[PDB]
Amino acid sequence: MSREEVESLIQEVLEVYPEKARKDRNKHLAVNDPAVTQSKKCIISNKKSQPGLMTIRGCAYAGSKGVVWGPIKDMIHISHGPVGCGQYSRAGRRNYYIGTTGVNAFVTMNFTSDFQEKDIVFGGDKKLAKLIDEVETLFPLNKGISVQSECPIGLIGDDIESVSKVKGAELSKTIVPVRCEGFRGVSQSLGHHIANDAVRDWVLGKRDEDTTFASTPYDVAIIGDYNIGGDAWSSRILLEEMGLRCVAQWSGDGSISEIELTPKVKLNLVHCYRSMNYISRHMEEKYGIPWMEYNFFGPTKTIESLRAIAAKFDESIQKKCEEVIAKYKPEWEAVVAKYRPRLEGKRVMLYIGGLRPRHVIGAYEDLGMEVVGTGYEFAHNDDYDRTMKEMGDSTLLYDDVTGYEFEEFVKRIKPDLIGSGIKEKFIFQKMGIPFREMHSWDYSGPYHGFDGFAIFARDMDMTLNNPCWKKLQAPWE
Amino acid sequence: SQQVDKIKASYPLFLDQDYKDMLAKKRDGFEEKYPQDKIDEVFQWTTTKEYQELNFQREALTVNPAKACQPLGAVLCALGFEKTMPYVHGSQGCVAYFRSYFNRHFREPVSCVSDSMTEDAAVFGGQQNMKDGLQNCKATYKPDMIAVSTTCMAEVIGDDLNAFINNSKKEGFIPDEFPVPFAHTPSFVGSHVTGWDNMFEGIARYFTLKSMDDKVVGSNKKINIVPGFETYLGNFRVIKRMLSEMGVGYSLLSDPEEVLDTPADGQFRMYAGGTTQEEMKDAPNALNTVLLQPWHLEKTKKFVEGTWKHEVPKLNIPMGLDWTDEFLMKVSEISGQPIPASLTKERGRLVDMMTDSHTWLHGKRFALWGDPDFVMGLVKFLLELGCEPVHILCHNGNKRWKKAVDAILAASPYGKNATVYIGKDLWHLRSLVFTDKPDFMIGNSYGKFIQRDTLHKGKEFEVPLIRIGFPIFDRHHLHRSTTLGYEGAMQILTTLVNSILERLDEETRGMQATDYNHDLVR
Amino acid sequence: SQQVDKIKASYPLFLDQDYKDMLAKKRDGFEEKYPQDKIDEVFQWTTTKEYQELNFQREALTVNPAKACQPLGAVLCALGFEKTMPYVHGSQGCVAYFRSYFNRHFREPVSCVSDSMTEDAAVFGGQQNMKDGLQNCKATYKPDMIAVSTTCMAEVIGDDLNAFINNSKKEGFIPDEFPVPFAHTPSFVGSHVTGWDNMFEGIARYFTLKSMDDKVVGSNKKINIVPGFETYLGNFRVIKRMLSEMGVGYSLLSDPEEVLDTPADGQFRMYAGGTTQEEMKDAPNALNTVLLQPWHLEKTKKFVEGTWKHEVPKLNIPMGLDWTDEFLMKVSEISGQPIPASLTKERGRLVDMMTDSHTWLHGKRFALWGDPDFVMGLVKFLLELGCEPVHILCHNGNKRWKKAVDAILAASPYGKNATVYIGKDLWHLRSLVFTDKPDFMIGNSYGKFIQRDTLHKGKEFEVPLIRIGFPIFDRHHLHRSTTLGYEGAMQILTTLVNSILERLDEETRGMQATDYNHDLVR
Amino acid sequence: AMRQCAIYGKGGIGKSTTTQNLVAALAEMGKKVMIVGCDPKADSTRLILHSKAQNTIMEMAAEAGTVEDLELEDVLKAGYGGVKCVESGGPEPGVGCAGRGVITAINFLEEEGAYEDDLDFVFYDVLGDVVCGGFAMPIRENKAQ
Ligand code: CFM
Ligand code: CLF
Ligand code: SF4
Ligand SMILES: [Ca+2]
Ligand SMILES: [Ca+2]
Repeated sequence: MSREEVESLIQEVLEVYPEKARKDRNKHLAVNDPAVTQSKKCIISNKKSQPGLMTIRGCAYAGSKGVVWGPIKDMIHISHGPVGCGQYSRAGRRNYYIGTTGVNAFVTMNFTSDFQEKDIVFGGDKKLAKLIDEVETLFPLNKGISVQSECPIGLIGDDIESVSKVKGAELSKTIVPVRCEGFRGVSQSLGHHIANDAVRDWVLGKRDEDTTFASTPYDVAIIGDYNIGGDAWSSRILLEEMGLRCVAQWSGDGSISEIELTPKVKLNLVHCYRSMNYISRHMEEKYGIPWMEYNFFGPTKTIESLRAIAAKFDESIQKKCEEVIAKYKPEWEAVVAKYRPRLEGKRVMLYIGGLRPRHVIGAYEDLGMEVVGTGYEFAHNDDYDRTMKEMGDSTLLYDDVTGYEFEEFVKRIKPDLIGSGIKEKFIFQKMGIPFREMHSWDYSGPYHGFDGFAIFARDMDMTLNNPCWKKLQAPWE
Repeated sequence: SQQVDKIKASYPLFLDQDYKDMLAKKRDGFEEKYPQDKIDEVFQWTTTKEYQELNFQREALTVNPAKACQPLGAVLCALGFEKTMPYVHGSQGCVAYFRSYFNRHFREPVSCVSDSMTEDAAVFGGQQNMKDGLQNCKATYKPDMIAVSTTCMAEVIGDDLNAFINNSKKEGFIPDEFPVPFAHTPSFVGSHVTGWDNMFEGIARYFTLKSMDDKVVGSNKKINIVPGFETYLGNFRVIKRMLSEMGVGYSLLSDPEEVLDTPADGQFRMYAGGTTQEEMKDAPNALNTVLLQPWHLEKTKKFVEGTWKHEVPKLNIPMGLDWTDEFLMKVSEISGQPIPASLTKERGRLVDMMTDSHTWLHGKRFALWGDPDFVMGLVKFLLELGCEPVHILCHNGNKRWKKAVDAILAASPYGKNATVYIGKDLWHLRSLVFTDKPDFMIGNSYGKFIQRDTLHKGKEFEVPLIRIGFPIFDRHHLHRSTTLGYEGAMQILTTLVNSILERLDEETRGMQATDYNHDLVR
Repeated sequence: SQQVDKIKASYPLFLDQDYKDMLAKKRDGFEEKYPQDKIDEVFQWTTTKEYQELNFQREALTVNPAKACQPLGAVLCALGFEKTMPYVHGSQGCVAYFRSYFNRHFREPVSCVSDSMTEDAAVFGGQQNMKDGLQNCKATYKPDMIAVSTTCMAEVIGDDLNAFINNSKKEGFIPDEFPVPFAHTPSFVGSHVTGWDNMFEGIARYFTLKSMDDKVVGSNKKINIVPGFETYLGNFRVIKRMLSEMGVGYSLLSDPEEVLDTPADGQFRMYAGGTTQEEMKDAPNALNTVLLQPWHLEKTKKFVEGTWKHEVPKLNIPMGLDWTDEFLMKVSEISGQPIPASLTKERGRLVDMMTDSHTWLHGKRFALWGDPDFVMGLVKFLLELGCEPVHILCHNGNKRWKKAVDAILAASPYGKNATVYIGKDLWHLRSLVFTDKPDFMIGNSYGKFIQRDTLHKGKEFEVPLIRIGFPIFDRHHLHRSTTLGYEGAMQILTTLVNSILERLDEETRGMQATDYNHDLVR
Repeated sequence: AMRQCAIYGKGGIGKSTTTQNLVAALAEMGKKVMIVGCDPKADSTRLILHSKAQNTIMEMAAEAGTVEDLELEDVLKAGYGGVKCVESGGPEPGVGCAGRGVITAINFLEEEGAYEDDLDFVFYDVLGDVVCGGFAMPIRENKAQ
């Protein structure tokens, strides 16, 4: 597909929209140019969504409770507000963890204040207090409590910060109030931030004067990995086999304690830049700790990262870094040998949140796959910068794409495989185009690391070359 | 590591020694986790009667609810109408979960939109998000009708759906005769089922309120059928089938049975079949209106009896031998069509089955939960089978209901040890199954955990979960099942007896130990 | 002991300490059993590759067959005819097992008689047992027709069914026009499916041989359908349903779908519906005759093509997406009726499902077994799903068949590790599942054991059995299932994927160990 | 209708040749025949197929697994006069009864019914040197009349 051709498409598509919308949308669609280094010159992002267009975006809450906090295993997260939000997100994100559920770990659990006609009327600041006591009594081993506020809290002046301070002090227990009310911001992003800040203000600096923790010149912390299907663990193992010592994981199978010792580290390894760069930049000021972003999607990008990381230490590390790559070379290569053929030349289209849309490209190319179009559901301009460099030439880029939009593009471009969310998975399948949840690994994974890729491949395969696809068209049609 | 020949995924990958020794360090090293022996202590504690008492005293805390908010049902309901696009006036994040939720349960595309209201509207409402919204939607997905619901926000800051809609028409954002029914659906009131009630009602009005003059009860010789919040396709169908087999003219109000099962032929349909608008407009002319799931259609029965002037019967959700009879009968009475040999037989067979395998079901303690009608129908049926529904929980139920159920329980020897609970959640149920242990749980996937827990305490304590309800995510295509009518009875009866036998096999498969009761013929 | 309040049956009664210490004495004291450690030795041995080799070399010994004798099929077949009484000319003991067998599978009353031949007839046949027999039967259960089959004895001493029957008419024991078709069915030849073939053929003749003059192919605009030996009610139905939905005129030859599901209304029916005699008599006038399960209807295809002069098509048992298409098509071609949107959709849906859950089914090794058509259709379908039917066993199959299957396997990437075996029994399969382990077995209840064994070796070795076939006794009402057509595909697809997921849950339910992959959404 | 004959006799005396020519002449007359080599030497078909040495069952079987692992397609060949011929296979030096390799070759042919086929004749070229139970096979199983 030519450049002058793609441009035309976008236009032919926007012809449906009404004036006002047709304009804002035109700004969120572009034809990649690997040359440009400033996104602002072709694609605008992180702006309010147009009403009625069926976006795939979400809200602060999700970006907060479901994205950052919910993952911590030892604390208890309270979905403060009506029952709604709390229920849908329950165990909806496969951010794995190790622990005895209900006793000292609570992730696949739903804690909510369940607001009622009266809690909205007279505020439920009261209930929230009582609640905590009941909490503290029935799940003693909890090492902390959070309060992810849903849409109604901020709208009725309730004041959680107080209750927290009070009850927290009163019980010698940590309690984090989070103003993640859905109406704030326009995506899951503002939630991240709001969340990050919260993390800092009420938890981060809790062990600054405390120096009993024995450190080492090889301590690090993985920031930005949510152990989706075990991603973290697959990444973790490499870093350690590399000799390093990761003190924490944010927030994949992470614990409050692991978070607290984060300042006692030498290097911050950030995966999801968009989700936690906020706490990193901070950690750099209030702790002088350096932070670099890596990527473990596909042998190539992985190897490249492993070294670029070892390069921040001594020989002992950089030697091991090679010992590792060595060990796994036979494996990842053997994989490419089996699947690379079965995929070579197949074009793919993606649309995810704020990192994967680009991070996974490498892995795909490593399998002769061609990403003809990717885009973000809520990424910021700085994300598209890092992006345009990975995406090929004359490719298609879309921000906060609309249901209609995404659907039409696919129809013209006719990708060989679409990787996106669940609110899509089923649409394109009826059109007969293989699909893979790039969000939840389609209940598979992990995809990060070496032992990961193996699967990533195997999967892309099974789904793309599955016979079922050759049967859509009826014989008598 | 990985053997390109036999790749291992998340599981059992992490069972590999290295991963084992990997996580072990991470634990001891930075997790500062409570000594196992404590975790084992605390756990054991929660499985006690003492913990229960403390648990049931909860007032402000709710752990693992068993209900969703109103909009979720308003959406579903709206989906039952030809080219109708569910529109939720409020924050966009909500619609996200809605589609996302249903998709996992139906494994089908759920079409629904939002006028993405934000912070900048928490002061001056969204009289604009509505204007632009309705226009954008109508011109993009070109629906024939747009039903409007609301989210938490929308109601708290209080927006007048009616007004806003009337202005979006006045100011010319959407034609003035373009159907745009509406209903307020506060999250903080009742459960999702309530949404449906409202929504439906909201549509009923929009097509029959301002025009009851030329309407005359019985003029069409049809019976209106309102399914309520139903998530099992097979139901909508069996209803239609039974009636059509009876020669009865019917008008199913709110039929999503088509858009929830669009076929995979190469093209995506965002709409499919469903209750036509004309069907709604005419409804008033129907001989009468039957409510399949009454216990959560009061706001509709009111309107129906009040406006349309229909004599809605006092019928229970048609589940199990008994009630379904009553349903067929009342239907006859109204329509004037005799119960066809066909059904007389289906019934007979349902009975055959019952006798064919009571021996196994007899005296089997169950703990169950779900929605009002569903739950009570399940209870009723278990009694018709000779089981003891010991823990009938129902988070979204009310007192009036609890009574009706107790009445049903009291009318059967098999209801002596039955207890009904409302307002309680799955964390409560968790205890009821430890202290006063049943043999199985009949409920949704959220119950998969309760099982895990019962096992952690021990094999002899594990309580197998029998998925029947909503939502269901850890199994596929069960949404094609059927619970209503005799067809339904049969399915459930089988899903049961077999679940039982299924487990008895597992308990007697032990070689030279218990495999002596591993009979071939059962 | 027993607590009148909570009575324990066989199990777990004998787990009580006293019963434990009770049996313990009995063992040590008088059983002279091999020291455990040996039993453990020998066992382990059988689970080896070495044992397999030795096992497959069996010639004279057969352990745990997977077929029944001919008469069993002649009976079933005969049951598909209006007021027809299956009559087995031979030792009475046989009929005992026959009814007794089917009852366990259908949980319905199987009506069948025997002219109780004894020792005193092993010399002068039973020309009398026939005379009195036919008379007694006819006057007692007053059937409209009596189909005669034979048992092992009858054939060995060799009796001429035809003659004996002709004399029973001549000597006046039963009217001369009373329908009494017959077929020889030697236990020692082929399996039970062969009986059906024979029997059916034997009836076909009795009503069309001596009168092919006024018959003219295509004169009735109908298609005859011969179901063969079918034990899943749901099938007979789906066929009728699909055709009737297609506007095709049909004549199902041998329809026991009614007497195998008589309703429980207070009165016992020994007969119910079934192929009328006139239907058979007229069959010749049918446009053509389709064989649902060809692989075991050769003796009928011959007669059909040979006498009736029909051009029987080369169709495979309609199972799975592909073949069922071909079936519908060929049916169209013949009838001249287009494939209705209805089915075009049912199909599309079947496909939706497939795409909806291939991920889970893909690359799943199965070991299966049963009858020719059934097995091959199962194989075909598993391939359309992306599974690897590794151990296709079929005791009653032949070489010609094995080839056709291998042809089917060779035409698919998913058939690389596939191996077909004929003549082998369940004890062979037992080894195949230990050495080259699959993920599930798809077969009848006889396989419940193989599972036990796979477990005795270890949890990681256990292979879950998925009941689909015949006979089935450890579960209830599965005989109401459906395997043919799209309806069928769906059922199986579900029974599968879910059996899979069902097990994955079990493997990740361990608290703080493997419960991390105990996802809610799958 | 199909006669089952077997030619027995000492080795190294043109037996195999006479036999084959016999079949050949038997072919001209119009009789459809089939030869089954039971001579450990394995050379009872060369003269009909022109081949230097046909593939014995025992060979191709050990290049497939057990027995019914292969198909008559590459075991049974049609040479002059449409004659069908298969060579059993020499017993494994030291281990294996020649007779054994025979039965397995017959029973195989029986299974894929290489017999039921208008055959008027079938000659089992059998070495009758040390007339043991092994070489007696075709007679014991009663396949040779
Ligand atoms: S859509 Fe990651 S910026 Fe966030 S839930 Fe997923 S594309 Fe998220 S990787 Fe993350 S683990 Fe995610 S996949 Fe950054 S945390 S808001 Mo939807
Ligand atoms: S933006 Fe919550 S679902 Fe909504 S109508 Fe809600 S209770 Fe019901 Fe939406 S998800 Fe919740 S209210 Fe939201 S914080 Fe974000
Ligand atoms: S029977 Fe003859 S050929 Fe066979 S093993 Fe004995 S001696 Fe050797
Ligand atoms: Ca679907
Ligand atoms: Ca019965």
